[PDB]
Amino acid sequence: VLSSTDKSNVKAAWDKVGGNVGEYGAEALERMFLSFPTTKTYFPHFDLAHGSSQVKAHGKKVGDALTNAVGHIDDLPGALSALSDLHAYKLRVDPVNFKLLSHCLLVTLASHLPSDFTPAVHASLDKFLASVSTVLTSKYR
Amino acid sequence: VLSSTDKSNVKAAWDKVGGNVGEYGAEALERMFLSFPTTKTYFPHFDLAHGSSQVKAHGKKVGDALTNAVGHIDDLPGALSALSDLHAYKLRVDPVNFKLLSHCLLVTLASHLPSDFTPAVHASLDKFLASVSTVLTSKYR
Amino acid sequence: VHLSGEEKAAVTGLWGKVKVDEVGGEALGRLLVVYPWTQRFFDSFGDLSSASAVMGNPKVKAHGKKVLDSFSEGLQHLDNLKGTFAKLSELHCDKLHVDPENFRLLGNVLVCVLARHFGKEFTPQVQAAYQKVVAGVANALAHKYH
Amino acid sequence: VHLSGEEKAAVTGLWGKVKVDEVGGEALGRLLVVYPWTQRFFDSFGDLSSASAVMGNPKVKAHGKKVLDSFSEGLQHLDNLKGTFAKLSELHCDKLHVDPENFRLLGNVLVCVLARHFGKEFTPQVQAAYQKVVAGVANALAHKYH
Ligand code: HEM
Ligand code: HEM
Ligand code: HEM
Ligand code: HEM
Repeated sequence: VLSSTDKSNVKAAWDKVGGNVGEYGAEALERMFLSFPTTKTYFPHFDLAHGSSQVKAHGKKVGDALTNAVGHIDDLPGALSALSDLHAYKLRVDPVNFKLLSHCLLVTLASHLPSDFTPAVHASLDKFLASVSTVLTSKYR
Repeated sequence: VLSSTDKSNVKAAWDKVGGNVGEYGAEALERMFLSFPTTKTYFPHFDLAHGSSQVKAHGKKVGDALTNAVGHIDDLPGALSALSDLHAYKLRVDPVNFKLLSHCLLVTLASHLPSDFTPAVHASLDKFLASVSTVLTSKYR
Repeated sequence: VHLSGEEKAAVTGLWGKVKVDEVGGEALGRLLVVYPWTQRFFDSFGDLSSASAVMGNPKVKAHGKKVLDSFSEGLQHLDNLKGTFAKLSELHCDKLHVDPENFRLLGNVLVCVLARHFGKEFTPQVQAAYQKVVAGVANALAHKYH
Repeated sequence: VHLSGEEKAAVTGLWGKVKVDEVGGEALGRLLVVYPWTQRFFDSFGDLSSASAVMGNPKVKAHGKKVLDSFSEGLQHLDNLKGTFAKLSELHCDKLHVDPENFRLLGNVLVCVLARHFGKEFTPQVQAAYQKVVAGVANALAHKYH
């Protein structure tokens, strides 16, 4: 489903992200909360103002999880087993929301990396995020 | 993504299908063509009347492909590589149509096997068909 | 969209035979098992942690009946569905925050339940007429979101 | 839905700076590469077999411009989008057989293209206003399907 070529493309994009994975994670969240106000209802316990400490910390966690997925891209169900337990069994997140966050991550990468975000790389990244999204909304204990 | 429990459920349903896989394949197609007339546009070369020989033959092919998937349920991308080549590269089928056929297969199984089509088995079958659908609409040469 | 005279006759014939206290509860239950994230909207109903728990829950069964009654009113006003469902559309959008994709899923689960109950009588022709009805209701419930 | 006075101002400001001969073609091309089944609707346009082929095709670029012009007319009639797009809705349904889910995908690809062109200027606030516009257009194009 992800091809050898898809894997090479994803790893290439992530190389260019460099040390900035945490910043991009936080920006993607902020874009989601403002454009799509209904997503705020999953975080009633957060301060959701621009530049809040809680959104910065959470952005770093989301980013670091995606880096581990890239490093274990041959077996995503094996690598993400614990995170699936959380999003599927405990939080019960509607799949529509994963589409909104994935879109906002693409908008963020497009904004910061205009020369690396080619149509072919855009295609491989959309697939990778869709695969991650499916793992996180599936129950497989 | 499919659990050990999901695999057992799918194999149980398929046991009960017995020697009738070809009949159920043809009925699912007929339901799709009548309820959703736009799907007919992928088969302009077929006679699409009820009980046509062309729909009977094709129903048997679709059914037999699903039996092979069940027998190789541990590695679906490996088992279905050739069929993905066809549906993704050559036919270019819109994913919405896979949702319509999968729904019509569920309606068919519900009609014929009311005592085996439990909510838990319905859930595992919907997942299996979604996974097959994703493989068939993905490009991975 | 307009139902033909024949499509209207098939809908009316099958609906008069429906188990009013049963079909709605089975449809809502299967929604919660097959599409497990939908459980989050019904947290006040109790234990929904396994297939057996969902299908045995009394509050799920009772609400399913209310949903069926709403479909029944829709069947009497097929050329004015927007006016009929205007109040309920406002509720599901403004108060409950239900994404409209879920209205389509519930319609199709209802169709699977009618199939399981009626067997050979749920012909391709009867199914076709019911797909027009469940699409019309889904669109009417979504109209005040826009 | 209604755009606020501020949302309307942000939309008008960015749109006056758009490369009219460029943005529409890039949006249609990315639709065909990212969501490869959409290639089937444009078979008469030529070779679409790889990313490089799609992005180099002259007929894809020219049609993308016509799509952008239609968005531009929509921006001048935001409180009457249904009347404005009534004819085009009939065409995409009755003649072209395009499933409405694809209208949403094209809107979001357009947003990704505006991001790539404008960088830091495409703030969360500017993005939010454009999401209301692309949703309104998608709904108006779908309205004659029902
Ligand atoms: C790319 C997809 C996603 C990834 C990789 C991801 C990753 C994570 C991670 C790493 C955590 C923290 C786990 C820990 O406690 O160590 C978390 C928590 C959480 N996630 Fe996600 N997530 C994703 C999508 C979503 C979406 C779409 C939503 C809902 C709109 C969501 C809602 C939440 C919530 C409410 C928490 C708990 C926050 C807290 O209080 O710590 N997630 N996620
Ligand atoms: C469960 C999902 C599906 C399975 C398992 C499946 C399986 C198959 C098989 C086994 C063949 C014949 C391959 C051969 O030549 O040996 C085939 C052909 C074909 N399929 Fe599918 N299919 C699925 C979904 C769909 C859908 C949703 C559509 C479009 C609405 C579609 C359209 C076609 C067409 C147009 C052909 C060529 C028919 C011919 O002339 O032989 N398929 N499929
Ligand atoms: C087939 C389309 C639907 C119809 C006809 C329908 C109908 C109704 C009706 C008549 C009520 C009671 C209204 C009142 O108390 O004033 C209601 C409430 C409710 N609906 Fe729906 N509904 C539909 C779809 C959905 C879906 C798909 C969901 C969630 C995934 C949902 C979630 C709810 C919730 C959470 C309530 C309030 C329940 C409570 O706490 O009492 N509805 N609906
Ligand atoms: C953003 C929403 C869209 C707008 C505003 C739009 C606008 C237009 C316009 C103005 C035309 C020319 C009309 C004429 O010749 O009379 C057209 C044609 C066409 N559209 Fe769209 N469109 C949209 C979405 C889509 C999508 C998503 C698809 C397919 C996936 C599509 C497929 C087509 C096709 C195949 C034609 C005919 C092209 C030809 O052969 O000349 N449209 N559209």
